This record gives sequence, structure tokens and C-alpha cells, in this order.
Amino acid sequence: ARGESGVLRVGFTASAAFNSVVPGAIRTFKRAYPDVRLQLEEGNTTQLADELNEGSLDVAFLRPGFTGNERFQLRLLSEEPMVIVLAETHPAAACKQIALSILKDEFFLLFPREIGLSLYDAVIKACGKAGFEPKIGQLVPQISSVINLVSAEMGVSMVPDSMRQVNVKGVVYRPVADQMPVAKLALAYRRGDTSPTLRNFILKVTG
Amino acid sequence: GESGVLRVGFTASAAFNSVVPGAIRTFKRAYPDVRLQLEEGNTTQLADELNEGSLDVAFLRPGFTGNERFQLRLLSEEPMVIVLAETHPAAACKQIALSILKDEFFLLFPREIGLSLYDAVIKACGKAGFEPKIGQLVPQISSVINLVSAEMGVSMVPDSMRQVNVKGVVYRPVADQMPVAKLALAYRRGDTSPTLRNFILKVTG
Repeated sequence: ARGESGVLRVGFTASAAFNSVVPGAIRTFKRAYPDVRLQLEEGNTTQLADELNEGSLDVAFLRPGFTGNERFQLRLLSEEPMVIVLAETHPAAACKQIALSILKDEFFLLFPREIGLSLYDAVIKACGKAGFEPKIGQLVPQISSVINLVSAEMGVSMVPDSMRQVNVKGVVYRPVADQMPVAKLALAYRRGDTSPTLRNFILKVTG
Repeated sequence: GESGVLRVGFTASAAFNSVVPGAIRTFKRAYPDVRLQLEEGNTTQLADELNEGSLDVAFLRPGFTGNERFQLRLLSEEPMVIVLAETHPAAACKQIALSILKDEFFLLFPREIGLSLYDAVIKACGKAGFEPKIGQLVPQISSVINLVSAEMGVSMVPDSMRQVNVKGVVYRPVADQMPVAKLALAYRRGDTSPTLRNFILKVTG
């Protein structure tokens, strides 16, 4: 009844895990409710949303903008700037900020939008302000894996700022100039769910 | 083999090993006209794609089923390290004797994804005199290190995974033994593809 005893199944995407809120919230919750036992699960946004609908999950850190999201309770979490992933050998790496029009001829190492949603749309809109649409070379299933392909000079990419913690050598990270491209995250749970453990986890996330 | 197509497979963790970005980099410079198709996925997926013909060569972990009708070349044996949260008590150690983590929860990947890497962890702990208490099961080692930052437990990852530099996490070498993450090059034996032949040369030398 108090959410200090029981079980909570939290879902997250591999890209969202780099955002400090997901590990910071889980860490904060388990510190306050050590007897509650968490069942952590990784998956893309659509898969976790299907788990929440079927009852296999209780709460999920997912990307907003997925189909059917009007059924759940969505809760926007803080935004993240979108930065450019490029090699230290690239001439644009000498720039503090990179105007995307400079990179309109580079192969962009992106990801399927069904996975990205907000992350993917931020790239297209970011390039659209620079007057071009990105030239896509390869599409990687795991967004963080674009950094390793940038290391292989497969092209450039745009990732959330949190993925700067991925320090592969030969790759640098640069912010976007004259623009604020941003990545969005959301806390999702079932409407009407009065579970105390879920309630305690949301409140540690929120505020 | 200046023309044609080549399909190279690799796992998420193997992409952090210098052998994979280095070979793709050198091959791209030597044969720009060759269409390179990179595919990600765990070892069993890549091995099944090699067998059906969807891929030509893969950087995967040993211990998958079969290795029959395939040519396997071991490429790197790399040391494994402990992943700990800064707040964890064992983080103070410069080097970690494995026995001190006997009662710690471990974050790991399922054996299906892991194979030899997972076995190496079980084997290393068994030599330390204990069976690990796998706190959670996550598919990506990058997610393992992120959950370590959530103080959900500890883990043992390849030395190349130190490049993840997630805040709130530290890496420590094992003091009293040498757990090893292995990487390998798998391709179809008898495949006379010049692009495959040339790519293997950039891998082996």
C-alpha cells in the first residue's frame, strides 16, 4: 500500500539510458525504497509501449511521438541538445560550432525513425533549417553505434548530448550553430494505474 | 577486387575493439569503389546471416553453434575489467581481487547474446570461488554500464568498453586472474570473393 514493498518493472531504451535522469531516477528510487525490487528491461519505444499495453511493464522511459501514445499517460522529461558526431580528422572539427549547411555533402549515419522519433525528426529539422536534407548512407539499429562508424570514417551523425560520454578515439562531438536541435524523452505508464510502487517511482522521477 | 560488394557484420561490443574500425577504415581507403554494407547484431544473428548468404564476413564472439562450413580466425584476446559505480565500496581499490564481489549483484547479458563472453564471466567468478548473482539481464553492454551508474550492481566487460565513459562509473582491472574477451573473424570457407579476400588481408595483414 505504501510502495516500499513489492515489484516494479521499468522499461528504457538503450539511447535513453545515457540520459542521466534514467539511472539517476532508478538510483534515487532504490535508495529510498530498497525493499522494492526492480525488473529493468531494454527495448525500443514501440516494443516497450506494447509491453505497457499488454501488462508486461509498469513504467517506461521512451521517446515521445509513438503511435497509440494517446492511450497512455505521457510525461515529458527534460530535453537534451542534439550534437554532431564527427571525426577529429574532419576539417569541420576545427570549428567550435558547426553550421549544418557545411556538412550537406557528407553521408549521415542515422537510425530508423521508428526507433528515433523525436531524435530522428530533430536531425531532419536541423538540416532543414540549414537548407538541405541529409544524405543517408547507413542506418544503424543502435543509435549509440553511429559513433563507432564515425570512427571508421563512414560519415557523420547527430546524437543526444548524453552520448558524449561514449569516448571513442578518433571521434569528437560538436554542437550545432545558430540553432538548438533537441532530443526528447518521456515517462509512460498505464492510465488509472494506482500501484504504490509505480506512484513512488513517478514521484522520484518528477519534480 | 576493386569492384563488387562486401557485407561486413559486427556486434555492438566488438565495434569498440580497435580491429573492427581499423579494418573497415583501411579497406575503405584501399577500395573506394567497393560497396561496403555494415550490419550490426549479436553473434548468433551474424553467424546465421553468414550461413544463409546475407553476409560475407563478421566480427563475432566465439562459442556460437556450428563453426562448420565457416572459416574462423581468432583475432583478439582482450582482458576483462570490472565496472563499478563510484559510490560502490570496491571502487577505492586500484585493482580488484575477484573474490570481494562474491555477494555483489551482477549486471550481465544473457548467454545467448554473450556466449564465450558470458562463460568467461561465470568461469572467472568460479575461480574466485563463487557463482555470480546476476542483478539484471540487459542485451547491450552499453546498457550494462549505464545501469551500473544507477547503482543496480557491478559487471565485467571487455577492456575496450572503457571508452564508454559514463559519469558515475569507474573501471578497475582484475588483480588475481585474467578473464578474457575473445573476438574472431568468421566467413564462408570456399568463398572466392575478391572483396572478401582483400578485406581479410586488411584484418590479418
